[PDB]
This record gives sequence, C-alpha cells and structure tokens, in this order.
Amino acid sequence: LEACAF
Amino acid sequence: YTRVVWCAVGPEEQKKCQQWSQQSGQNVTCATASTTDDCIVLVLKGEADALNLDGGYIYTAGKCGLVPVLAENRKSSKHSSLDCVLRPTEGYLAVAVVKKANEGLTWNSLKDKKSCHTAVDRTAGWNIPMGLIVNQTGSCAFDEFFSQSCAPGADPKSRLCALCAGDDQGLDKCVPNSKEKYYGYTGAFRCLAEDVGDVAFVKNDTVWENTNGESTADWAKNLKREDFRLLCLDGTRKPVTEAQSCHLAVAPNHAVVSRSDRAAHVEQVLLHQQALFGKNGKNCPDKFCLFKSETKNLLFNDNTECLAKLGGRPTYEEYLGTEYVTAIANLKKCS
Ligand SMILES: *[C@@H]1O[C@H](CO)[C@@H](O[C@@H]2O[C@H](CO)[C@@H](O[C@@H]3O[C@H](CO)[C@@H](O)[C@H](O)[C@@H]3O)[C@H](O)[C@H]2NC(C)=O)[C@H](O)[C@H]1NC(C)=O
Ligand SMILES: *[C@@H]1O[C@H](CO)[C@@H](O[C@@H]2O[C@H](CO)[C@@H](O)[C@H](O)[C@H]2NC(C)=O)[C@H](O)[C@H]1NC(C)=O
Ligand SMILES: *[C@@H]1O[C@H](CO)[C@@H](O)[C@H](O)[C@H]1NC(C)=O
Ligand SMILES: O=C(O)Cc1cnc2ccccn12
Ligand SMILES: [Fe+3]
Ligand SMILES: [Zn+2]
Ligand SMILES: [Zn+2]
Repeated sequence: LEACAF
Repeated sequence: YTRVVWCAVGPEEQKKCQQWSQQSGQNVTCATASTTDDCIVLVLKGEADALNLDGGYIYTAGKCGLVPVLAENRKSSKHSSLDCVLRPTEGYLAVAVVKKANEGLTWNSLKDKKSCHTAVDRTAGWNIPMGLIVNQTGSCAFDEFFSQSCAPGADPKSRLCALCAGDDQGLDKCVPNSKEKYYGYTGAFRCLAEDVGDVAFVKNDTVWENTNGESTADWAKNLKREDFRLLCLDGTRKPVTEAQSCHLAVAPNHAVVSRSDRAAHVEQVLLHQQALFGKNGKNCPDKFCLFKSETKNLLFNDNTECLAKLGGRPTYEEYLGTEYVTAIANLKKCS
C-alpha cells in the first residue's frame, strides 16, 4: 500500500 | 523560460542526453544518477524534471507523488489512422525466453536454473515473473528460486548477481544501468543468448529486435529466432511468433513521469522536442534521434514511435491499472 520509498 | 531538466541513468544515457541537450538549444538539460531510483530522488528534490520509466518504476515514482505525462507508443496496427500522439497505448507483452536446444525446459521446471532479468523492480524482467513465481511457489524467497541470476539492482555478492558481468573492465558488476553487460531488455536477452542464463525475462519485442539480423551488434548479429522458445504459463513451449498466446502478461507502456507542477511544461516541451527529434522528427536522422541508441535503449526504448498524450488525465494507478498495481503491491510485501 501507500508511502513513498524515499 | 521553460527549460526542462532530464535525468540520465548511467554514463551512457548521460552521454546521449548531453547530445540531446546540445541539439535542443538547452531547452532540455541533463542531470545524471547511477540508478533509476536515484533519478527519481533527484526529481523529488527538483534537481531534475523528468525521465522515462518502466511500469515498475512508475509505481515507485507514483507512490512518491510523481505523475505520468506522456507514454511510449510504438508501431501499431489498429487505431493507426489516428496520430501517434493521440493513439491509445496498447501495452507490451512480458515473456519468458529460453534456448530451443535447452529441451525440456518449461515454466514448470525453472527452479534452480539460471536466470537473466532486465533489472530488479522492472515489469517484464521482474515484477511479473517474480510475482508469478512467488505466488505459484507460495514463497517469498525468490532470491533462492534460481541457482544463479543476473538481476541488476540486487546485492552484488548475492547469487542474484552471480551471472552479471560488470562493465568492459569488469567493474560495476550488477549495477542497474547500462554499464552492466546484461542490463535491461537487451542485456538480459544477451545473458541468455550467450548461455550464461537458461531463461531471460524480457518483452516480446526484444526477441525480435535482436534476432534474424535485426541487430548487428556482435553478440546478436548471428542469433536466430528458431533457436529460441517462449515459455507459456500452461507449461508449453511456443515459437517466438506466438507471444500473443504465450506471455506472462500485458504491461503498460514505459512512460515519462514528472512532478505535478512541472507536468504541463514537461509535456509541452516533449511534444515539441519529439516533433524535432522524434520518429519523423524534423531533425532525425539528420542531427539527432531521440528514440535511437544503437539498440541500447538509452532514455527511451528504441522502438518508440512517439510519446502519446494520455486520455483521462490518469493518476499513476489509473495508468498502470489496478491489477498491475495490486500485483506489485503484493510482490513488494516480500522484501
Ligand atoms: C499474486 O497474487 C495476488 C494475491 O491474490 C494477486 O492480487 C489479487 O489481485 C486480484 C485481481 O487483481 C484482486 O482482485 C480484484 O478485486 C477487486 C475488489 O477488491 C475487484 O474489483 C476486481 O474486479 C478484482 O476481482 C485481489 O484483490 C488481489 N488480492 C490482494 C490481496 O491484493 C496478484 O495479482 C498476483 N500477482 C500476479 C502477478 O498475478
Ligand atoms: C512481438 O514483437 C515484434 C517486434 O516488435 C512484433 O512484430 C513487428 O510488427 C510490426 C507490426 O506490428 C512489423 O511491421 C514489424 O516489422 C515487426 N517487427 C519485426 C522485427 O518483425 C510482433 O508483432 C510482436 N508480436 C506480438 C504478438 O505482439
Ligand atoms: C526552444 O524553446 C523555444 C521556446 O518555446 C522555442 O521557440 C525554440 O524553438 C526551442 N528550440 C529548440 C531547438 O527546441
Ligand atoms: O482506470 C483506468 O482508467 C485504467 C485502469 C485502472 N485499473 C485498471 C485495471 C485493469 C485495466 C485497466 N485499468
Ligand atoms: Fe519494461
Ligand atoms: Zn494475456
Ligand atoms: Zn482518473
């Protein structure tokens, strides 16, 4: 699901 | 003042990009990074405006808030009366390829073989095949399926990198950019062609573009399609002419992503830029061809006809399709 990998 | 900063991945793309900058009167300039993720970081920081991405990276970029601007559109059949820039993209075929002579090798006997991937995180080279394998084996230990592999972007000392060869001086082994001999669609296919690997995860077009004289590169100039077979999911092996009925999936076209507030400008620029250096661009092949790079696929895939406007102002999820997005989400639950 969501959340930017950086 | 609408100057567009492009992100080149690796010294070879940087090279091509600088020529493009030069030819563009610097309406397009170049920022460079060692990996596609680095490039995505640069764009998030605004040290770069855009870059062309494989669906798998579109997913990374999309979660970070970047949006699709234009998509790669290659030669088509139907819809062809319409302008390439207005045509719906039709996606590409992700396939599993092996040597015909490697008889008795099927989808169902890939365990402990040698594999060649375009790179970790990419659609045809990784997300689709690994997603399928993880699911079918009911296990997340995908770094233990094949005995050895070359999957650029993985731990250089791991077996997922054992087959990668690094640059012509043997440095940079397994980097996820074109310095790695077996990187991308072409590198992976080559990894199979030289028998380093038993199977290559690329797309349908790659097999055709580097066989039967379609590529004069030394490792490919002498390859014949008949010597290769596609592995269908039902366990059968078919000639590379049957990809339509023997593929792992249909993948969304690679596409350009940028920040939102730069998306309109980046779009305007690229529409103009390809008019100049695109397919029938007014200055290709004369001065510079934006979609050519001696088959190395630098910046854009070599078989790209044009970058096409997207219908529906699609979010990255709408572009990639709920199904693919879910497949990725699911595979990523593994590491
Ligand atoms: C590997 O397995 C995973 C897990 O099954 C696959 O994800 C599953 O994908 C299906 C089909 O896209 C999802 O279902 C659909 O459900 C929605 C309603 O939620 C419905 O509108 C659609 O019409 C469709 O029925 C399912 O939710 C999803 N499961 C999970 C846990 O996310 C994945 O596709 C597989 N990977 C590959 C590469 O095939
Ligand atoms: C798999 O890829 C090949 C290569 O792109 C496709 O064949 C090309 O088809 C166009 C028309 O679609 C021809 O004009 C080209 O000359 C073909 N290329 C070569 C090198 O022959 C092929 O159609 C694809 N197959 C499927 C099922 O999509
Ligand atoms: C660069 O941008 C300007 C501004 O729109 C345009 O008039 C010019 O034709 C462009 N030149 C090239 C080579 O892109
Ligand atoms: O919504 C869209 O406009 C496109 C789209 C979104 N989600 C899917 C799933 C499968 C095929 C096309 N999709
Ligand atoms: Fe791809
Ligand atoms: Zn299908
Ligand atoms: Zn929408």
